Amino acid sequence: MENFQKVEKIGYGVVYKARNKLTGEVVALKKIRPSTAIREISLLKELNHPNIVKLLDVIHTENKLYLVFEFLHQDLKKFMDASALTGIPLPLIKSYLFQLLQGLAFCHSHRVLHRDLKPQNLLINTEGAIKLADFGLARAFGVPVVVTLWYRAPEILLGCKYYSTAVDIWSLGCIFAEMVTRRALFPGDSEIDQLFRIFRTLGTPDEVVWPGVTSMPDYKPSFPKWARQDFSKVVPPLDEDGRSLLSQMLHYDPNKRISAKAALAHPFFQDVTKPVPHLRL
Ligand SMILES: O=C(O)c1cc(C(F)(F)F)ccc1N[C@@H]1CCc2[nH]c3ccccc3c2C1
Ligand SMILES: O=C(O)c1cc(C(F)(F)F)ccc1N[C@@H]1CCc2[nH]c3ccccc3c2C1
Repeated sequence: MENFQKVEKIGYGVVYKARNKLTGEVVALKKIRPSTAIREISLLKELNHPNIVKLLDVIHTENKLYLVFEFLHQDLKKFMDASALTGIPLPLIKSYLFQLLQGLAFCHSHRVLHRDLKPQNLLINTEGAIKLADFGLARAFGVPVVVTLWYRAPEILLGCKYYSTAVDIWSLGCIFAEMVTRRALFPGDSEIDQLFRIFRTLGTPDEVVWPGVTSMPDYKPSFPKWARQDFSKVVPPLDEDGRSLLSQMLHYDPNKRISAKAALAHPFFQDVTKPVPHLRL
């Protein structure tokens, strides 16, 4: 809108870096393309957690929904790329994982799922903080509106109609692995290639490890049966505390997969700290 100056595209819709003409505040403006939707979204303006981006305004006008967010200068994807020749230091990996779990524990405690966690638009600042952003909430609310599948939980790929909070733990597990190894864990190019990449690493799931998998909507008895690989190939040289946590985040059965609250108690975080990243802006 004419309410904002210096509108600069930076990435459901387009996201711009903008300056509020009145206040001089620099913000992130998402342009998308419902009474319940407006009220549900607006409830989130009043919720507050250090590891979730602040939602400042909601605006339904024209055929458009604008969401105005606090502005952070970089995301985890850019930082991962910048750090690819050296790797992110393990204390900083650990701090970011811990903070992202704190943010998820909070939104799951309010019965909200992110649904589209990925390194992109996980927002970071110079103070060491990381924040959940770019939620996949339009569909879950009454909002009428190429896809990266690398972080999608297997129950989503198998057509489950009712996601649980466990889908976000899966995605975060994939991000954790990618921070450690500097390569995407499951880089699929289609829904079935995504599924089969998971199966080739973690083994084709069956009723022993995932009760009910063979009744999922898109499950096919014709799926190839791959044996589970050596887990020590997956995230070398991560230590056994880290590998243990990761394996619990990547359990096939959503009922067995670790919760955010329980993950925070895992021994991996006993020595957690909050280091300062080296950011070039
Ligand atoms: O800051 C926010 O709130 C924000 C919100 C969302 C969403 F709306 F999707 F939630 C998406 C991205 C957001 N920020 C960008 C993160 C990554 C990045 N890289 C840059 C490189 C040059 C200049 C600016 C940038 C930015 C800013
Ligand atoms: O991130 C987006 O793009 C986004 C999009 C939509 C829409 F439905 F409109 F598409 C709605 C919300 C969105 N994000 C919120 C940012 C602030 C915040 N605080 C919370 C506190 C507890 C639980 C969840 C939250 C959220 C999520």
